[PDB]
Amino acid sequence: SMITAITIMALYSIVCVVGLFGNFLVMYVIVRYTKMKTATNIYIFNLALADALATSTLPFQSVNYLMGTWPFGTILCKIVISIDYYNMFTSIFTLCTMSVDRYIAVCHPVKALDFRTPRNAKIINVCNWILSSAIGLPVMFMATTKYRQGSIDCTLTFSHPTWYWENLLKICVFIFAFIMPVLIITVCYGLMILRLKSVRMLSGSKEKDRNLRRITRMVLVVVAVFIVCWTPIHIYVIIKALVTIPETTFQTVSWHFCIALGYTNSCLNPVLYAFLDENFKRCFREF
Amino acid sequence: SMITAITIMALYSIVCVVGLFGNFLVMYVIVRYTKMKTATNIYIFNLALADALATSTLPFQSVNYLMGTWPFGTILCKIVISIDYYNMFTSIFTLCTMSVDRYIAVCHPVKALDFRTPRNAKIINVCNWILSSAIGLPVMFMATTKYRQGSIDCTLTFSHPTWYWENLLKICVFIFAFIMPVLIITVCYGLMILRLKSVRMLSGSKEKDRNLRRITRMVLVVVAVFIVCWTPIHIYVIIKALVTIPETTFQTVSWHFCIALGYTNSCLNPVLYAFLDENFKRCFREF
Amino acid sequence: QLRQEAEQLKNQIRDARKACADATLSQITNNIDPVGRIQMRTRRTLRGHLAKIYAMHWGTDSRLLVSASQDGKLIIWDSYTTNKVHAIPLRSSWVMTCAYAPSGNYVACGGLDNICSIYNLKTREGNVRVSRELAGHTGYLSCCRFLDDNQIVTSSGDTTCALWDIETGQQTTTFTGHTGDVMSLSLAPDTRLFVSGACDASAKLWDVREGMCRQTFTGHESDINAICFFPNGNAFATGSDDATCRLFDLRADQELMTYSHDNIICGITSVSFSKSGRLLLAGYDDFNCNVWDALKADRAGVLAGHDNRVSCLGVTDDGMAVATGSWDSFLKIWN
Amino acid sequence: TLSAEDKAAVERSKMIDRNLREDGEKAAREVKLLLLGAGESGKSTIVKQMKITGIVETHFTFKDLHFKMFDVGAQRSERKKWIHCFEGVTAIIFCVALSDYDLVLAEDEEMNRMHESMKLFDSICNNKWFTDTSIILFLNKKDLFEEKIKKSPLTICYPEYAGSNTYEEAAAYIQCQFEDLNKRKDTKEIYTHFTCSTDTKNVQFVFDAVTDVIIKNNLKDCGLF
Amino acid sequence: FDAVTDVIIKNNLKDCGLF
Amino acid sequence: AQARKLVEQLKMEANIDRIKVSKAAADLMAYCEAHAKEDPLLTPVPASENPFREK
Amino acid sequence: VQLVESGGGLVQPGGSRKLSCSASGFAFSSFGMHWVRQAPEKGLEWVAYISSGSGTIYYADTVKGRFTISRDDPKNTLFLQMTSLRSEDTAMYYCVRSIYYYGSSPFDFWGQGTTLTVSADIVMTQATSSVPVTPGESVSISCRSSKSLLHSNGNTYLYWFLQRPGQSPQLLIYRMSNLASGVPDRFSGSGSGTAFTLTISRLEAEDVGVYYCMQHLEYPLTFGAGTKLEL
Ligand SMILES: CC(C)CCC[C@@H](C)[C@H]1CC[C@H]2[C@@H]3CC=C4C[C@@H](O)CC[C@]4(C)[C@H]3CC[C@]12C
Ligand SMILES: CC(C)CCC[C@@H](C)[C@H]1CC[C@H]2[C@@H]3CC=C4C[C@@H](O)CC[C@]4(C)[C@H]3CC[C@]12C
Ligand SMILES: CC(C)CCC[C@@H](C)[C@H]1CC[C@H]2[C@@H]3CC=C4C[C@@H](O)CC[C@]4(C)[C@H]3CC[C@]12C
Ligand SMILES: CC(C)CCC[C@@H](C)[C@H]1CC[C@H]2[C@@H]3CC=C4C[C@@H](O)CC[C@]4(C)[C@H]3CC[C@]12C
Ligand SMILES: CC(C)CCC[C@@H](C)[C@H]1CC[C@H]2[C@@H]3CC=C4C[C@@H](O)CC[C@]4(C)[C@H]3CC[C@]12C
Ligand SMILES: CC(C)CCC[C@@H](C)[C@H]1CC[C@H]2[C@@H]3CC=C4C[C@@H](O)CC[C@]4(C)[C@H]3CC[C@]12C
Ligand SMILES: CC(C)CCC[C@@H](C)[C@H]1CC[C@H]2[C@@H]3CC=C4C[C@@H](O)CC[C@]4(C)[C@H]3CC[C@]12C
Ligand SMILES: CC(C)CCC[C@@H](C)[C@H]1CC[C@H]2[C@@H]3CC=C4C[C@@H](O)CC[C@]4(C)[C@H]3CC[C@]12C
Ligand SMILES: CC(C)CCC[C@@H](C)[C@H]1CC[C@H]2[C@@H]3CC=C4C[C@@H](O)CC[C@]4(C)[C@H]3CC[C@]12C
Ligand SMILES: CC(C)CCC[C@@H](C)[C@H]1CC[C@H]2[C@@H]3CC=C4C[C@@H](O)CC[C@]4(C)[C@H]3CC[C@]12C
Ligand SMILES: CN1CC[C@]23c4c5ccc(O)c4O[C@H]2[C@@H](O)C=C[C@H]3[C@H]1C5
Ligand SMILES: CN1CC[C@]23c4c5ccc(O)c4O[C@H]2[C@@H](O)C=C[C@H]3[C@H]1C5
Repeated sequence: SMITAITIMALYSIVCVVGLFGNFLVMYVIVRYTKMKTATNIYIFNLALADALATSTLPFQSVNYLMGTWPFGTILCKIVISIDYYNMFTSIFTLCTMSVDRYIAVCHPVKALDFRTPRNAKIINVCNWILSSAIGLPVMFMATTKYRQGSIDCTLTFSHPTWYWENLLKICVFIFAFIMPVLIITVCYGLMILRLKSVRMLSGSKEKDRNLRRITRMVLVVVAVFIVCWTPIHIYVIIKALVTIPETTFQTVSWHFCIALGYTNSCLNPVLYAFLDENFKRCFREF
Repeated sequence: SMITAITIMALYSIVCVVGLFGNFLVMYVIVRYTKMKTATNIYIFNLALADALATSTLPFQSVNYLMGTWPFGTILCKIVISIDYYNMFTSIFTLCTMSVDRYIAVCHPVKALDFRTPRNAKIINVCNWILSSAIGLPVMFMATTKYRQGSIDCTLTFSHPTWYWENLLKICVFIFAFIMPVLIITVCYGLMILRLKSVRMLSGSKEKDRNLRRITRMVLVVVAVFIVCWTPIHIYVIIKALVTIPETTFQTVSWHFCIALGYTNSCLNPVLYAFLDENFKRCFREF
Repeated sequence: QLRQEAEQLKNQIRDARKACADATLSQITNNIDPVGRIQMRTRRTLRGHLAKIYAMHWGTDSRLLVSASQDGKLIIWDSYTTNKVHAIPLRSSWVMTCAYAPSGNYVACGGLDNICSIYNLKTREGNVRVSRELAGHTGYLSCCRFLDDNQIVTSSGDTTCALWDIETGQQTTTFTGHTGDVMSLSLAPDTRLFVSGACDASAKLWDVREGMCRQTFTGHESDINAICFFPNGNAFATGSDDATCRLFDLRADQELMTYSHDNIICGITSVSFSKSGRLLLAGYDDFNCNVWDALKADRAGVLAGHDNRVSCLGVTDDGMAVATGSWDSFLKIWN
Repeated sequence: TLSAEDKAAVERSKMIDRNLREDGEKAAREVKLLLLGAGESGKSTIVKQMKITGIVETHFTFKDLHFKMFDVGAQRSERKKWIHCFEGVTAIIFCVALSDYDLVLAEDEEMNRMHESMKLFDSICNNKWFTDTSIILFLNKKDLFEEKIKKSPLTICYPEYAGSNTYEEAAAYIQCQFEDLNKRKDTKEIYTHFTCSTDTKNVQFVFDAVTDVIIKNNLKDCGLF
Repeated sequence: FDAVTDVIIKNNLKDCGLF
Repeated sequence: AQARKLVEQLKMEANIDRIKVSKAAADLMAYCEAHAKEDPLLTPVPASENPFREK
Repeated sequence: VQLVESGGGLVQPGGSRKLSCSASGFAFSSFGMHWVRQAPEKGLEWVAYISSGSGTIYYADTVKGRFTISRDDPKNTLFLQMTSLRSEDTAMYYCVRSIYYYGSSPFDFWGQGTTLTVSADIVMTQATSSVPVTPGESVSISCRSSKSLLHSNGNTYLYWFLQRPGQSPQLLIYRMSNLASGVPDRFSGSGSGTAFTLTISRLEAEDVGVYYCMQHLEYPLTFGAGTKLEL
């Protein structure tokens, strides 16, 4: 009982600290050194901001689990739930946009000359945040606080019928945040790898083949981390909705562990995207 | 040359006349006799209205093809293109909603008691029209008139880069109006047929088995008509976008024939849904 | 016999130069006190260039300035208000020099196209059009300066410096004798004489009227990228690729002072002088401009903030400001 | 605060800023190519094929990609002083003729043209300003090379070549000799194509090499490469 | 319960009109 | 012939009146000292007199 | 450089009329355009202004709303739209080109003027009205303002115009420190804030006309009364 609560709280604390340190460190390097003069650095900055705002709501869920009730108030409950739903779609859409950017950069270079401009990256990023507002605003309206067993509960309340709109929210979030992003990322990176193999420059010599293998390994690591992190929480939500399961200590640990993996992807997005970036790596080596 | 133009114009004229006659006849029977006191009749009335508004823009495309230029003006060009895109999604979403309604009515009867109410049908239908406004309004903003070879052209103009937003519109329209509706209709009706076979009432005697076979035939006809009508125009749009094809008389006939099939489904929706409905059939037999 | 005679005459000139010199300038300049640290902060940050800037020329009024870039634009600016007075589209993108007329009527440019274009600014039509195109250079124009509204001296890569009658369109006086292309030139305040340094490590004094070589200095190890007169008109500091700056006196006919520092091994692109002439400001390839002192021979200040290599440097007429030209497409004004 | 003329001057400056940003966006898409080689190599022939004093600039468009070709052969001045201007170039088009080995250089007739072209390629390839710029190599006059190699052996100019007299072997060996001159093979590709009387193949080869350079630049921008 | 559920299914199918 | 022209120009360069370097150095120092007050760069100008100001 | 106006004639009150001015021999898109009206027995008066690229538009307070100004750069034609004309609009309308940068000379070229007859704030003060002068003596002309025109940048926005009888007016002196291009050295401007002086040395018969002092410190532009000389 005590050991389980301490383990869950320690897991949330480690995830929150590593995520905030990575996100604010990447935003500090971008602001003080890069100054957002290139499109790719604008995408990485928006990714870091979305991951920081998603990781910011995590101690509120830690306090909610440890206490068992929500003392923060109705307004902050609305803000925390809205920011959580908003920044999940924002981070995933930013990942999809960077996948489409690298696909156009490799496979369609002449069109990439038009696509890869700072102005177009600012327009597409603003469109990504506006499209995430479609899931941000109604969740903000629906979130209220209801007294359950003498304890305040911070959750979402649906208009009658509750079951229909609850399934509509779960199915839409599942499809739009899992089914379409995995397909877009997998297909765009796979065709990108095929085109890179077609490139005469990457092949030819052992050093160039090593560089090609490193690029292919980097792509596969990005796709694998995204799928492995986001797959359990979505499948567990679908199983929990479809089949009622008895409450168990292991069930609680699996629930908070899947939520921990979901935030863990946001935590590891700076390491994969900014720290392993050659342009940033040169900046770190210079200073 | 002359025969091809006469054949295409006659095809559009037959489709427009049959569609307007069926849609306004169903709306006249609903208004003067049924008076929309039941949820299913509200769905059929919204289906008839969406099909009538989609069929109303068809003589403007007939005049556009026959003349070769758009003389109706910029404002009417915006209204016609916006109504066409808006009512295609409206009619398809109405078909999906009626499929979900019959699925909940058969498989979940206790929940169907909550779901199948006139108030909930009015709420879900208003939500369908509001969701179709998401494709209605930006198409209205983008539609302009540009002079091509001395002839006015009524089409859609995209902000730079043109190729990216044009593909984004085509892919989103393709997925949201074809991939998801075919899956929802096919899965919901297939599980519905399985549950109806499970029902002890439908089986048991030759007359009851005949009635079950008639219901299964009606469902299969609905699914087959939807797939056969909407599949060629979507596949042809995808092929036309991906691969440039030389202009031919046969190519023009195939283009206007696929558009004719797309409107033909809207024309045959009253025959399948309202005319074959037993409740309406009793009303026709009484008067 | 004549070839050996040339070496003997050069030895005689060397002996005469050694005979004339009695006291080193550094021993004489010991008396004057050092100026101390000189701190200059940027006042304006000028934008609108998307390509590598190669040259800038100050206006006589000390407010207007022209700039030459690879986007095909000569842009005339307002230093005080940061406004763009004119934007001149260029036919040939490759431009290496730009001059502003003393009256302010005309603007010159030149580069790899071997053509010097003169642009009229006070036309009644309101668009800066091409007035005269100078042709006949077999080498790339590297520098040009307005003597007058009708006369201009240009340096070229064909080892020929010419004087151009703008109205006539032909060359009046031809100057020859530089082994190797002439990188730059500067005009004296009286405008009767000019000195041009070439890539044979020599700087030759020229006379506009006479048209023949007056003096020649051979104190440089490799080559001369830059040359600027002193305000009196008797001295000129020179910039070279051997990370040194040297001062030559016309009357003394020898090298006065040498400016160098061990850690700096990069070449000098441009040099200039202040109003008094006490401060020698240079442009380097190490991305940092260094300020030197005419007498003390030390470093008075360091200019930083240019991302890419410093192409050019010019101090204005009254001496109120200094604008530095860099390859990062930003001109920064230092007061 | 500002007077009426100061406000109108600021408005004029904003209109000039809009025109400069539009011209910079137009210039950023355009691909610049540097043309190098000897005078008798066949620069004018391959320029006329691609189309169908100072610097000669050629504008042609292939597959919605704008090309700028700069011919610098007219200048007689020292190349080292103006070579730093061409730092931001997409690729270097270096054209030489295969039949140059028997024809001795006109200037004093003491050095073979082929070895002067080797020094010409060596100075450009090992230049400090061209480190990541790929070189598009064109070998001209191959039909005359085939006739000349049938009539005269390649051993007479330098004894190092000991291979059999064959057109394919001699052509591949000269290609290998030009490839060997590169001292930084990892960051600099050399694209070698034999020129011919067919106009289409040269422009296609140029588009393929420029496409690979734009792929390299985009990968460097993303940071994968 | 099952008979009541079947009657509700019959009423639903009649309301839809497939039956 | 070219060498003769070079020797002729060298002979022209050789015959020039050269003054003492110390006197010219005194002239250079006097010119620098006299115009030091006029020079804005040497002595910082007050902000009101300064045309360039913070905005 | 030439500007000609069309669209004149008699107009009934309460009607509408659309003027068009065609430009030739200069880049029309780079100049801002002024409308100036002149009563038959009174001085000039400013109407409206449009900037280059149609970025800003200014009107006088008496003509606000009724008058609409537009310009078309590909056809090089300046359009003035007039709605609900009144009996005070019986004036001749001029087109003026004005470029604005440091060292520019705006109001340099004036139009010819179209006649329009209808049948039913810094105040610039001309102290004198008419002075009889002889050719050869120095002539002094004084203008005064209601507000100090000395701006903090150092420029004094006073422009001097001469309207010769039966001809279009021309610029003489702009900003009081600079002579206009094409004007001889006979004219000179001097004075300070609120007290200005104009001097004409070596008087000529062509110099005889009506002299206007114009402020350009803030909109709306208000002109002088007009000092006329005679012989
Ligand atoms: C409450 C907040 C999170 C809602 C979303 C705010 C949106 C409007 C904000 C958040 C992130 C912001 C972007 C962050 C980074 C850049 C790159 C910079 O060079 C231009 C502005 C730009 C493109 C910003 C535009 C506005 C922006 C998209
Ligand atoms: C191509 C991708 C970006 C399209 C994403 C579209 C998303 C953002 C839009 C389209 C459909 C929208 C849903 C439509 C209906 C509802 C029911 C409402 O009670 C809650 C909001 C909710 C759930 C909307 C949330 C946002 C939503 C899911
Ligand atoms: C399954 C549905 C719901 C979503 C599918 C989204 C992705 C996987 C689809 C949508 C658009 C499709 C692309 C359409 C066009 C091309 C260009 C072709 O030369 C390569 C394949 C490619 C790139 C397709 C690959 C698959 C693709 C990227
Ligand atoms: C393939 C890997 C990466 C992810 C696998 C995710 C899915 C398949 C796993 C992870 C968490 C697991 C759940 C953990 C806890 C419970 C509660 C228990 O009372 C029933 C089984 C159930 C519901 C498990 C079913 C399978 C499950 C949902
Ligand atoms: C197409 C969109 C608009 C509507 C989709 C409606 C479908 C997918 C929804 C509506 C009714 C929903 C069902 C309502 C009730 C239950 C009982 C619950 O214990 C398991 C889930 C389950 C079985 C839901 C599954 C999803 C469901 C069938
Ligand atoms: C320009 C038009 C097509 C845009 C869409 C208009 C929407 C707002 C209109 C069109 C169809 C209309 C519905 C048609 C039928 C009914 C059933 C009736 O018993 C209640 C009103 C209700 C539910 C209407 C509500 C408003 C409605 C949804
Ligand atoms: C579950 C179903 C109902 C969700 C449907 C969501 C649809 C209606 C929404 C979500 C994404 C939206 C698209 C997002 C971006 C663009 C690009 C813009 O230039 C044209 C409109 C367009 C193409 C939008 C049209 C409407 C759109 C496709
Ligand atoms: C493939 C993605 C993009 C779209 C899939 C949409 C349809 C096919 C999905 C979404 C919701 C799913 C339903 C979710 C819940 C249930 C309840 C279960 O007792 C029967 C199956 C059923 C009814 C599923 C069938 C398939 C389903 C209707
Ligand atoms: C399966 C049935 C119901 C629908 C089949 C739809 C598709 C596969 C058919 C219907 C129309 C056909 C097209 C008709 C016309 C042309 C133009 C011709 O120059 C190339 C082939 C092409 C492009 C055909 C390809 C196949 C096609 C797109
Ligand atoms: C994920 C969403 C937001 C963006 C999806 C982008 C992808 C699917 C788009 C963007 C670039 C597009 C490509 C742009 C250009 C062409 C060339 C054309 O002759 C065939 C289609 C094709 C090959 C497009 C296919 C679809 C495409 C690859
Ligand atoms: C990142 N974060 C967002 C909100 C929430 C969630 C996730 C997936 C699908 C959902 O439907 C969903 O809603 C909640 C909640 O059920 C459990 C976990 C969280 C998690 C992931
Ligand atoms: C019903 N109607 C709506 C608009 C339009 C269309 C269809 C499908 C996919 C589209 O992307 C699409 O856009 C247009 C046009 O290309 C061709 C046919 C029509 C048709 C079907």
